[PDB]
Amino acid sequence: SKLSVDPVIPNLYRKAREEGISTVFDRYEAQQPQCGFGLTGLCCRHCVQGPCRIDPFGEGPQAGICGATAEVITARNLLRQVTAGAAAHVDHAYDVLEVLEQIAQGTESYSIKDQEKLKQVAFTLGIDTANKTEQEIVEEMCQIIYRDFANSGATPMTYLKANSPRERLETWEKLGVLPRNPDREIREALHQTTMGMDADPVNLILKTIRLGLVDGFAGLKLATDLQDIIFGTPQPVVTEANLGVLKEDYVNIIVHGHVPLLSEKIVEWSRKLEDEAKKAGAKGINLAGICCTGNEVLMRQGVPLATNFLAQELAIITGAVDLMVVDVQCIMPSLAEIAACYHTRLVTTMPIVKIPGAEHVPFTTETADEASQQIVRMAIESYQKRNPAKVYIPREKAKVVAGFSVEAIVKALAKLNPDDPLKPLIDNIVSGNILGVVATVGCNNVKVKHDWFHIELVKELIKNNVLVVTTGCSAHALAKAGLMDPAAAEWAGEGLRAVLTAIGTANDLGGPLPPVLHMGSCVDNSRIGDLVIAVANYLKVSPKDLPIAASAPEYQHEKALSIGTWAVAMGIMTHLGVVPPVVGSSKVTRILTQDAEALIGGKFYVETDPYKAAAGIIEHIKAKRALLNL
Amino acid sequence: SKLSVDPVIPNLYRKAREEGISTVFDRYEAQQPQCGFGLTGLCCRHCVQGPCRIDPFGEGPQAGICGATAEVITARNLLRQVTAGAAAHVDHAYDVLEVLEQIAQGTESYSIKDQEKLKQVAFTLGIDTANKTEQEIVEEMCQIIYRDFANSGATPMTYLKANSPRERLETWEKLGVLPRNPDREIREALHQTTMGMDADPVNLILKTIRLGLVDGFAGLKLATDLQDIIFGTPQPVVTEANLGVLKEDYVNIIVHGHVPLLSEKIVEWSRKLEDEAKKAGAKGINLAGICCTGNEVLMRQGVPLATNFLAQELAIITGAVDLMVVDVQCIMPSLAEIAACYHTRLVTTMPIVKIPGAEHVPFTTETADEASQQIVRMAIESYQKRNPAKVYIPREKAKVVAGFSVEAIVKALAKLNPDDPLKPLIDNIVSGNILGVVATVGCNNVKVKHDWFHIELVKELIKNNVLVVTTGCSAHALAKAGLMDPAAAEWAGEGLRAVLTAIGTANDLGGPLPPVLHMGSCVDNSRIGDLVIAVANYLKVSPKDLPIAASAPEYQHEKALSIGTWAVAMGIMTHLGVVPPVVGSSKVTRILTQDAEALIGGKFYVETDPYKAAAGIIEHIKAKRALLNL
Ligand code: SF4
Ligand code: SF4
Ligand code: SF4
Repeated sequence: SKLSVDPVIPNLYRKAREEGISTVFDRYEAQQPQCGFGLTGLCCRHCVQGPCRIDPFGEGPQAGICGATAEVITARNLLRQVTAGAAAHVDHAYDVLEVLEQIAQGTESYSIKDQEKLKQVAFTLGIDTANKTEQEIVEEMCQIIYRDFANSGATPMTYLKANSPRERLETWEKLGVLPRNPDREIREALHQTTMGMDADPVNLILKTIRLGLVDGFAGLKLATDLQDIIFGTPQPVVTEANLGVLKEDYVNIIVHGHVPLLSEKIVEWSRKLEDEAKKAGAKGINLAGICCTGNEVLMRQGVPLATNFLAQELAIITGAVDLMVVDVQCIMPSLAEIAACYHTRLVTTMPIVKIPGAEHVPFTTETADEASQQIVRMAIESYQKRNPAKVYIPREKAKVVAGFSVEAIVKALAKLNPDDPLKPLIDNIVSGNILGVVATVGCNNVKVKHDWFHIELVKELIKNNVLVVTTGCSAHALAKAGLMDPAAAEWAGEGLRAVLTAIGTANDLGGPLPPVLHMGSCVDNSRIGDLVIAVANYLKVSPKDLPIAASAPEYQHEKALSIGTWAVAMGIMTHLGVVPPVVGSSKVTRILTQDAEALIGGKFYVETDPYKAAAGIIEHIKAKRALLNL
Repeated sequence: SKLSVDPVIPNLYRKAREEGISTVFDRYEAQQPQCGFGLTGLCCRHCVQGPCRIDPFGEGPQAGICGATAEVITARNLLRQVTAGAAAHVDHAYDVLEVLEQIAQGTESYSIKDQEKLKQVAFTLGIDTANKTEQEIVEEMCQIIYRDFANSGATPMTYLKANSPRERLETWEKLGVLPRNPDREIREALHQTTMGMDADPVNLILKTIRLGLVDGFAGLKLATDLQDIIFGTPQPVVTEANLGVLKEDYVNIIVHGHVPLLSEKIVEWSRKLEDEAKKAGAKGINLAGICCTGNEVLMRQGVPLATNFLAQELAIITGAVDLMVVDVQCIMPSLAEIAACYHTRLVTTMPIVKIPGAEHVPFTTETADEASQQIVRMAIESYQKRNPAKVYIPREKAKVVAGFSVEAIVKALAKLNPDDPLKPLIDNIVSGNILGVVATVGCNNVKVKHDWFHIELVKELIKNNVLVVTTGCSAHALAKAGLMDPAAAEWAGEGLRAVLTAIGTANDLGGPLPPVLHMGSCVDNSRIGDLVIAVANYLKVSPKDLPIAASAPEYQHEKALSIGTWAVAMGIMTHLGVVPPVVGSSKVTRILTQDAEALIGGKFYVETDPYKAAAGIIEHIKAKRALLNL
């Protein structure tokens, strides 16, 4: 029970140990104690003269072989890892961009499922949609976006300019952190982190901010916009979470990864090939999602969430996973060893991600339907070899109400006020019924008790009338904890509980809205950004003035560093539950946590205790409230 | 003595030690012993769950926290670092591309100084040279190149396809390693190295090969082409090397870095402002070059080479360096603390490379002349403040003949055979007078006795009648040792000495050709590639079959890893004199040293001893000679 607060973990972990299967919790214990030079950021291997390390306490070397000090080594490493997290989101968004162009060229595998989103995004990009066919609007949209990936001049990329408020554009301009072309910025910054380059810690951090902007607008914002257009804007849905949503009677297919280009097709063809599953001796095809692609088909298709990042291995330990299909990012390579001990088939689909011991099924837009059919047909084959003596499906599962895109939030608020939908939300923030709103994002990290920080932070926040929106694996944690159940409004403060109830009864939902609003996947952090921009514009202020905060309680991936930097660049104080590899430098840590506030509005807040973090986040919100004369 | 074979280092080191200035040799001593996990490549920090380390002897954990094994950790790290080195050369070649585009738009800072190179490259790119103007050709050339940085399709790079033999194009197509877009391949590969991505070591190395092809054709080849066009193809020159080229009576300005867009303008405006130095009480303005940018002004302006990478700090220790101007790459940040102890002014010029303590003069195309005029004037100001009591200029220097571009080599060969200029070189290879030709490239590395590996490897090679071409800091080492002196032919084998004499007097040089051919900077390693391609086509054969080999005796930068991967991609066995962070995994090391030969023809060869490496590189050529039956 010391591993996690998720109730299903101990039994599934003990079941894995009895079978001699290595889990993420065992490999961490085997690494402790971890290297102190790497944890603090005082180790450098950016050239083959290294490794070089720096003694923070003044006895060993105070510079690398090239002469890099702690302020250089730490800041240079932060820029390279933020650049890498940005490259992940950009390459993700770029993948969806290819399908949008393939829709413009007339493909039958995908289509424009949300023309309302198309007209709205096209209007944001400056496209005049009058007298234009849908195919001409998609054609012109792809041309504008590709020009960002081809821009060779000093012009800021269009997808940033069209989606950012004016005050942010002026602040980023006077700091010189505006990105011009996402691919070019990734190449320039990666060049800037090679040996014998930038030795200015401020100039490096100023470039780290620019790649956070690349990540937020060429990665998060672009992906969410195009994914809503192609697959539909999420609207409120009811379903369940945690590994109890697996069914022994059904064929169990788990989708894992990030890009819904694969998981939407698996959901489509799981429904159409369900007769073949019954002919094999099963009630149907049960679908569950792990990580962000699980959040995608949760927000659009109501597919229940299996589990988050740290417990992806234990999903197969249930013995009921017949197939797990996978694309990119956050896929533990250990799943091949774990699926080898079972009938479970692990399937990889992307050319840049292969796992020895996993069947590779090439998935392209041309072959999306036939590759999807083969994958679930492999799962129907795999269901019949299942060993019932090795299945253990936990009883724990929680009710979740998700699908809260900005479009869905406005529609729910329009029941109270049709002309000014944000006004009921803003008036209650002003009155004090809602102290502030906090975005809890990020992954799981074995250094933190699994889901423990996510849940403990949010419970302390909603108790103080602090609305919580969430994405990614932080959303999985709050989902399995029952905090997206409408019944959880009892755990929120009376001011917040009244507002949640008022919105719920005005939508004829019977009960109140849950205290935690699920706003989608990691890329759907752009929705959160779009929301606080809309709130700030309503109040005639900047997001740096809003009584808000962001938090990554258990982050692990380089994508979280980029997102955190993006939120900092957006003017939002960003809390970090895990110690970043930067604390070895006094200057860099002071810049990222104090100097950044006067520079750009936001700052990082490092706090490993959930209760200390919650108290600090609430004090930051009250400070913003006091400056707003509330 | 123990530190270096460069004769000027010990006295300059003791002079720095006397003054209390820590050098690169000092900081390397303070790091010993270095972490065994990083040295072997068995340490990962690609996520904030780390650092994860694996025992090289295989005792403790053998998988990372995410489950990544030693094969995944080393190969994933190798791809990220090769991708990092590819972004350095691509960003270099991209800066020269912007200048070429400005010439098409009518700038007065630069122009086409070698119209014949321009017309030869235009023909290679498919441009019909005749009956169109120079501005037309430049504009047509720029659009073809920017298309490569904008290609969203599966079509290979135009710059790779136009400069590759058909066998390499066919071999790379089967391996799926053809690059499409240099900027996109960096983003996609950097994405492929984040956590939870590719777990296939072979698939990761196949992408490393692709990023080597990005580095060679979108970085090395593109830079060398457009720099010859803008500044002139190098032709044979006579000059000097080593730190004896600093003169106490002159204003000594050292250019340091890699991009000749700055050093060419400094050379231009150091001559035009010569009178202001004489008015300041000086004999004139003496220019010397450190690292690759010194090689650039060496090949085109005859500027002497001051020193290479490891001894860049000791140049300021001579007390005569009045100003050191710097752009990008391989710049030790310790230079600011060392210049702070002198009148020397360190000057940074590029926005991605600033160094606290060094003055910053922003260098752009439209302000190239103005910024250059300002910079040498700063040196004239600093000269008048030079302390003569702390000046110690070594007397050692060497006679250097360089400028051996592919164009310069063939016309020196055209004197011996005007109709078929390459015939004398080919016939002496098939006869045995030249056993083969070997390229020595790369930087310095404090892990190796300074220049000891470079010189020792070349002495035995030319002794065995192996012609040697070199670039980068390997060229600096051989230049200071007098191996580019015509007298050094005496050290070459008796069979190889004859062809050197038959080329010198045939060009009315009198002195025999040096056994070492300086072919330029590290981007000028494409010249070596252009020569190998020409030689292989003359023999109707693939470069993997030529009696050739490459060597990085003392590499350190990630740019050398990229170039080494490009050489291996060119079918050339690449020797490595420094242990790469890869040996911790036997499977990955065996793929790079053995399995790669069957796939692509080339392979890496790790050998820390110069005599065993020489014997091994020599033992590799006769085997290739036997396969040709010579
Ligand atoms: S860049 Fe400097 S600190 Fe980093 S590994 Fe190389 S020598 Fe060491
Ligand atoms: S972080 Fe650095 S010092 Fe620590 S194990 Fe890794 S290579 Fe060694
Ligand atoms: S990627 Fe895997 S091996 Fe690397 S630090 Fe993260 S958990 Fe460890």
